[PDB]
Amino acid sequence: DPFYYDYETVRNGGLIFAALAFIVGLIIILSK
Amino acid sequence: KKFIWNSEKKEFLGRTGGSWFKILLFYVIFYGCLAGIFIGTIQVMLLTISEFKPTYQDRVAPPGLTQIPQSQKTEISFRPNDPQSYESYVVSIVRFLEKYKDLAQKDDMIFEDCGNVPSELKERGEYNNERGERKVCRFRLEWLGNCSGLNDETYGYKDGKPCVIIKLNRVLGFKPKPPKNESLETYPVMKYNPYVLPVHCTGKRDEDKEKVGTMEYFGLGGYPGFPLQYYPYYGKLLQPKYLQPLMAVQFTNLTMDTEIRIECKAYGENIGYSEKDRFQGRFDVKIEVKS
Amino acid sequence: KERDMDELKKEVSMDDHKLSLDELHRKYGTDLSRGLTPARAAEILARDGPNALTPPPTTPEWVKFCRQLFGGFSMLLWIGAILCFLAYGIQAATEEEPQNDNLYLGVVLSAVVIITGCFSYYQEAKSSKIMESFKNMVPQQALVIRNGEKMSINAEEVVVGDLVEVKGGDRIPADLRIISANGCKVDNSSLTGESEPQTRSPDFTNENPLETRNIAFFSTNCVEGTARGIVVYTGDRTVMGRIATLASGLEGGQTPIAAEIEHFIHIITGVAVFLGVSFFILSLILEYTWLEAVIFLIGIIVANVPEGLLATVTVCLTLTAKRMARKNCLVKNLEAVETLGSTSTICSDKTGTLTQNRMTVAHMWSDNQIHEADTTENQSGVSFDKTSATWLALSRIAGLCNRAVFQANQENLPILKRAVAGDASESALLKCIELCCGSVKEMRERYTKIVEIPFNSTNKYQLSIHKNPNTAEPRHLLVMKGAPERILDRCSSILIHGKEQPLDEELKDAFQNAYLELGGLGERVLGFCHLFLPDEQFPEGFQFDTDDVNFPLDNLCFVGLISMIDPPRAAVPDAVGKCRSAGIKVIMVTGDHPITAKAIAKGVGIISEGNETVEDIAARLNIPVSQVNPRDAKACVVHGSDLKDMTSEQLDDILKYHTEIVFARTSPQQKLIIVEGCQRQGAIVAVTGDGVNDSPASKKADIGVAMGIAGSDVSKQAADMILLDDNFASIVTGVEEGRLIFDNLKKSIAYTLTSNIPEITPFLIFIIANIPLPLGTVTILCIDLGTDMVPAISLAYEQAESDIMKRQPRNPKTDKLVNEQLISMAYGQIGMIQALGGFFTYFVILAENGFLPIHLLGLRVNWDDRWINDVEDSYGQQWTYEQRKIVEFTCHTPFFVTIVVVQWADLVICKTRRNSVFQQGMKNKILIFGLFEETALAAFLSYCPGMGVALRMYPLKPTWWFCAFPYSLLIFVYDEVRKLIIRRRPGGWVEKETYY
Ligand SMILES: C[C@@H]1O[C@@H](O[C@H]2C[C@@H](O)[C@]3(CO)[C@H]4[C@H](O)C[C@]5(C)[C@@H](C6=CC(=O)OC6)CC[C@]5(O)[C@@H]4CC[C@]3(O)C2)[C@H](O)[C@H](OC(=O)c2c3ccccc3cc3ccccc23)[C@H]1O
Ligand SMILES: *[C@@H]1O[C@H](CO)[C@@H](O[C@@H]2O[C@H](CO)[C@@H](O)[C@H](O)[C@H]2NC(C)=O)[C@H](O)[C@H]1NC(C)=O
Ligand SMILES: *[C@@H]1O[C@H](CO)[C@@H](O[C@@H]2O[C@H](CO)[C@@H](O)[C@H](O)[C@H]2NC(C)=O)[C@H](O)[C@H]1NC(C)=O
Ligand SMILES: CC(C)CCC[C@@H](C)[C@H]1CC[C@H]2[C@@H]3CC=C4C[C@@H](O)CC[C@]4(C)[C@H]3CC[C@]12C
Ligand SMILES: CC(C)CCC[C@@H](C)[C@H]1CC[C@H]2[C@@H]3CC=C4C[C@@H](O)CC[C@]4(C)[C@H]3CC[C@]12C
Ligand SMILES: CC(C)CCC[C@@H](C)[C@H]1CC[C@H]2[C@@H]3CC=C4C[C@@H](O)CC[C@]4(C)[C@H]3CC[C@]12C
Ligand SMILES: *[C@@H]1O[C@H](CO)[C@@H](O)[C@H](O)[C@H]1NC(C)=O
Ligand SMILES: [Mg+2]
Ligand SMILES: [Mg+2]
Ligand code: NA
Repeated sequence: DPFYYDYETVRNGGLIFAALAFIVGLIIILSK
Repeated sequence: KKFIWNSEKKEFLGRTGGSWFKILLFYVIFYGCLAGIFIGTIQVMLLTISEFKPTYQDRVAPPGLTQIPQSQKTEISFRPNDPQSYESYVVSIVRFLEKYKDLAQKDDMIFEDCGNVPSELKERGEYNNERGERKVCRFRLEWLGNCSGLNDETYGYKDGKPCVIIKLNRVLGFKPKPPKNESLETYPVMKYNPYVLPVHCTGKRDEDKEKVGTMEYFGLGGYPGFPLQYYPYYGKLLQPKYLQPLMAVQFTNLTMDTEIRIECKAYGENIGYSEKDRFQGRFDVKIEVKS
Repeated sequence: KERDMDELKKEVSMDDHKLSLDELHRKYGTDLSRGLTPARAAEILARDGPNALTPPPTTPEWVKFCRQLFGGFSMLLWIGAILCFLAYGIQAATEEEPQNDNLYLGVVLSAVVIITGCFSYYQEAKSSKIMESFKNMVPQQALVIRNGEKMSINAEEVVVGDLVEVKGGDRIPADLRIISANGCKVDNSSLTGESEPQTRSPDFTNENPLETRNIAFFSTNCVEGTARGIVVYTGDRTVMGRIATLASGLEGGQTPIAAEIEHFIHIITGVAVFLGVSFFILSLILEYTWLEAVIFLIGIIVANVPEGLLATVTVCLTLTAKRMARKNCLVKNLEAVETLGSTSTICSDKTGTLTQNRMTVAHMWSDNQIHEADTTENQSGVSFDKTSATWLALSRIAGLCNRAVFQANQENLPILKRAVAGDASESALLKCIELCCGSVKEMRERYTKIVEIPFNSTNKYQLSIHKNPNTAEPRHLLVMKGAPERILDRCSSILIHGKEQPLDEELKDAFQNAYLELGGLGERVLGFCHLFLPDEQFPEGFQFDTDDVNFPLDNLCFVGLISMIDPPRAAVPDAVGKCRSAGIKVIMVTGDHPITAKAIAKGVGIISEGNETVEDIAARLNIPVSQVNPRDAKACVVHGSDLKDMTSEQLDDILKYHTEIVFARTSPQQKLIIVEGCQRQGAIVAVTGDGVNDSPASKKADIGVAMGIAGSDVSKQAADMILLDDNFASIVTGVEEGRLIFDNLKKSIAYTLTSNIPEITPFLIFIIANIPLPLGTVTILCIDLGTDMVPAISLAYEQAESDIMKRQPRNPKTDKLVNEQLISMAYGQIGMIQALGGFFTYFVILAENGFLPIHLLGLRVNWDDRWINDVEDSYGQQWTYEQRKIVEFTCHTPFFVTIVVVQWADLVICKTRRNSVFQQGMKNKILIFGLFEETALAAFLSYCPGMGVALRMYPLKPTWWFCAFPYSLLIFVYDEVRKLIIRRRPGGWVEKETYY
């Protein structure tokens, strides 16, 4: 039915994006 | 010392005249471009959606269950004697049913006589515009017995024992699916399980369920629900002057001068519920016929 | 009535020093050789107060914490919190089921002020904490003669009118009136700024108590000799006591950064209340009642307050202050970190600040040639030629014939900073020989001294004879030093490259011009000579008892002159040049003698070489000084004696027509008058000093700079910045950072002020167009205090776009921190684009879910209704209350995301004010992390489980993330072409209208 949206997959992708962008930024401010 | 208003060397409100014109001309050109850009993008946005279907329909998954007396707090408090006490109710009922009169549904080019018995769904092709303006099945006020409009008794439904009809939230392409014959304890209901969406009212606790004595339902042919012959909806553009099914509920044996809570829960497979939205699927009302 | 008390302290002191010994003992009632009975001492001790200044006014910690909770920015946030609770009380008592939005906002504003107060207070408290670790007040007992006996008592137990004796090294307890001296020299450097040790004689010499020699002063140190004296002034009534009490009771003023913050709030609230009022009237003109319109007025005014700009500005200031503390340049006040950059006139001190305040061997004479010795504080300069025989002879004359030796612990300390016992001149000579000629220990004991002759009261000469350890000649080595006029009369032979020559005037006059060269340079010169005593007329057994003529006074062999002076610190001249390069007027203010002050001025850069004083022109033309026009003289020396007879207009003209000024022989009170004269012009003033005379000058100055070790405690407390390393170049670092953080604050402020337009426009058109609310309150909190915090903090890390030490100091009446150009950019152009992008994402969300944008007009009437659960969209669908509210909140979340997306471009363009991003470059790692964290946080707030429940922020369909991209790219391209026309066209349109 068109009255359903896979919100769990989009939500999961958004949380993975939020985790990766933050750990990448931490690597950015840790130039070693 | 605050006369920076003007000077003999030209300044108004802070700057000169030639400066006011330069800044104003810039702001007019700047904001003009901003307006043209917002309009162009909003136009592309208009080109990404169609006219016969909303691009997303998941936010209206469980249809609602509304009523005719749109009370300020879903409460029906009036006096069985004072005609002005229940004027706010009757006014909204008459205006709601003003489009269901036999004179309103008179054109045969846009109306179709469904039938005196609830039947299967009526699918009028696809949702495109290849076909003309679809037909809308008629629904006369006579179907709601003892709660009809201005036919023989403009009773106002309030001389004791009020009437409260329920309506299913009109959703495009929504196909109601009543529960299976394997009904999981659904409160005395007729055996017309296949071609009508059941709706059953009740109290809310051990107190409300006792105060509410007897309830009488009215619908198409005498069934407490919505007939499947009126679905699905094909949008306002393709089906203007569409009449969704109606179903009345009368509370005969009520305890006067007592506010009691009623929950009219619509049952079905395609009918969801929500603990946060008391209107999705179910419906609440606080009736109090204080004499 | 404290006004009169401060006025009687701005006046230079008076005295009764000019009195006969009998009149003094009669006025005070004191025995000249026995002092007084201990009874009288205790009777006065318990009569007027112990000999010690009243402690400073203690500042409780709750007072300064309450101070940090106030100010100007925190006050605007306070009035905002008040308006928030006012709106919540109104909404509560007048309507049904009131919302907690306004309450949430009021508690947020209160939390903002509390947090800013806690960290700003922790920083200022940390500065004062590390400052208390520098008070190493060691008690010093004075030698007092009472009842005819010598006793050493605490300095506080000393009273008025009692005999006091001081020894070379001891500190002058109170203000004494010398009665008997024995070649006594005191050190008036910390008080009157007199560099060389001024001697103290019992005879009255000058009408000024400071210049005369019959007065010893509080906090001064008796360098050499011993003396006696009657205590005239005690406790706070002393000279340095009146100076310190004046310092504490002076006004601090209003810093430049603070005045900029105040004018900033003036514009913030100006447009805030203009919007709130014009929209209050607009809402009443539409339909909304006074009850609703009042809430609209409060909402629009409160919404226009940068809630997070307080923490960002605080962190900005703290970051630059961190860099200051890294270079040992501690600031006591936080905003004091900015004042150095805005300065345009630096009033400096000579002794201890411009100079090292220490006698050092400046130049030497040998082979009729001047040899400049290294006089740097850390020995990092040119070394003279030390391979000639003239040097090998002169160095022994100095290392042997000198009453100077190192002390006990003088081992691990360097050759210069170590303590030397004896005369200051002999100390400079001992250090120079110990530094450029190996060691003086084994060099002094190598020549066993037989008979010596110390310095004489008349014809001051110091001679001594020593045995000769050379393996070729057993003749006795006689050496003598003294003033060149005393040695020229007792010399006939002259040393050159190892051999001798007669006193021919061809080279003797060449010696005279060298003497006047080193002397006219403000230095003190001495002459050194030696002679080989014939072992045939004075054998190795003969003893030359110091009675008769055993040594030939004349016919000696002159080797060379040795001058000496207090040299300036290492990076002092270069730093002065850098300040002049930045357009800062350098004005010397010292109480030292003008003959030395002018030389140090020319030596450091205050007086440019070539510029002439009003007296120099009269000397070059051999005409009276009253003839030359002062307009033909760029520089000028102003004596303190003449300064006493000056008016306000005269001092104004001195500063207006003379570009290089040097105030000499000026009292501390006159120093304060000079600082005030500089402030009358309207320019930012910075006073750099060390002694107590710099306390009333460092206090009244817009910013005071004290030396961390070579400075006095009073001027160190009355100052606003401390140099813990005494590296005067830190002043240059300060003036650079003060301009740097100023421009960066401009960038960060324009950033926080840009997001205000898309934060308020949703509510504005919500009132006008009657559309559903596009942006929520908690989402606004997630933008102002959530995401944007890291980008705004990173904007402090931006570097210089051009050379800031090249541009002139900012005009305070012209270059405002937030001028009308920044408002035209943030509120006018960039914020406008961001608001349109937010509305675009808004209409996209509603049109895709069934509510066409044209249909959204007049919809909020029934949309906000909590019971109309059949709200028709554009397709005829019926929406319940919670369903459409879910759409509205999941419409607030992407509006917030849209804000972050447009803030990407706004941050990149705000990073550069004039340069292009291609030129400057994304080298700011804190900014890169700012964008990564900003985006990751914005995504987390939307997709974390339970956010549509707690913060009412629902997850977003991925296409929403791209609804804001074109607006961001547009912002970036527009600002880039802006900075490009600013570069190519520096004339006026793009520069005077948008460049902020
Ligand atoms: C025009 C009003 O619109 C609505 O409310 C607006 C205004 C305000 O009430 C808001 C919160 O409370 C305001 C807030 O003030 C300002 C904000 C914090 C401001 C910001 C400042 C800032 O710094 O960042 C953002 C921008 C907007 C804001 O974020 C909020 C947003 C939510 C609001 O709710 C919006 C209501 O529909 C109101 O009606 C009723 O409330 C209402 C009745 C009122 C009177 C008598 C009987 C009633 C019976 C009702 C029965 C059932 C339901 C409602 C009843 C209308 O009068
Ligand atoms: C509608 O109302 C009428 C009254 O106007 C009801 O008619 C009564 O019905 C009962 C049986 O239930 C009879 O005993 C009465 O004699 C009837 N009275 C009249 C005046 O006709 C009728 O039952 C109601 N309809 C429904 C479905 O409840
Ligand atoms: C309608 O409700 C009334 C109650 O209001 C019912 O009648 C009551 O029955 C109880 C016993 O159970 C008696 O004690 C009361 O005196 C009765 N009251 C009246 C007014 O009769 C009645 O049975 C209900 N009728 C229907 C058809 O449900
Ligand atoms: C201009 C360029 C360099 C910015 C680079 C960052 C862009 C490409 C990133 C920033 C935020 C990102 C979005 C973050 C969140 C979501 C939800 C997720 O479940 C699907 C991906 C999606 C839809 C991403 C698409 C790509 C995106 C827009
Ligand atoms: C309507 C809008 C999108 C127009 C977009 C035009 C932009 C994207 C174009 C116009 C001119 C282009 C620039 C031309 C010059 C430079 C300098 C070079 O060393 C790097 C490329 C760089 C930085 C280009 C980047 C892209 C650029 C800025
Ligand atoms: C000359 C060139 C650079 C002009 C570029 C115009 C482009 C960037 C504009 C024109 C129409 C715009 C689109 C209009 C419709 C949609 C669908 C929506 O769900 C997300 C936004 C999105 C995807 C917009 C993104 C930006 C867009 C593609
Ligand atoms: C449901 O079951 C009942 C008997 O249990 C039967 O009479 C009725 O016809 C059934 N209906 C359907 C639709 O199967
Ligand atoms: Mg000094
Ligand atoms: Mg804000
Ligand atoms: Na100050």
